[PDB]
Amino acid sequence: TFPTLSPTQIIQYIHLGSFLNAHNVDYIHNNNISSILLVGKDQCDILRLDIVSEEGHQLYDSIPNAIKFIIRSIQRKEGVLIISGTGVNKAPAIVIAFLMYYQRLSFINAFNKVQGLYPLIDIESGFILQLKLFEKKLEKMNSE
Repeated sequence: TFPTLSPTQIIQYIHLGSFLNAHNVDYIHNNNISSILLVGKDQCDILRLDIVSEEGHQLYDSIPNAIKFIIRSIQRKEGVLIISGTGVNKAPAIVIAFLMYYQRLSFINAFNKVQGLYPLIDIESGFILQLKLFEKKLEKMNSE
């Protein structure tokens, strides 16, 4: 029951959390987090992604804006905290998309890496499907 009160560090500068543990202000302070990515307090850098359902392509469409806000934070050498309401579905899908790009992982390998750091992962299948669409998009953009 205590783990729910803290975000999880995924790789350096990248933290995965919920509306709940976003309130862990000391965690934020001690990990130098200055950005928050809301998937779904006016003292931080904030970006909201407007994802309201698992159908269609709202998650896919929001991928390049998310990666950008995230890399902007890595560039400052500061933490970004990525959160959805329960922290279990939408926020982890975004973190997966990011690592696919940033560490050239396939969908499944980026999934497994996050899963092994964050056992509560439970992403709706429409989101998994959109992540696979992103996988294909990256393949084409990245061909010799």
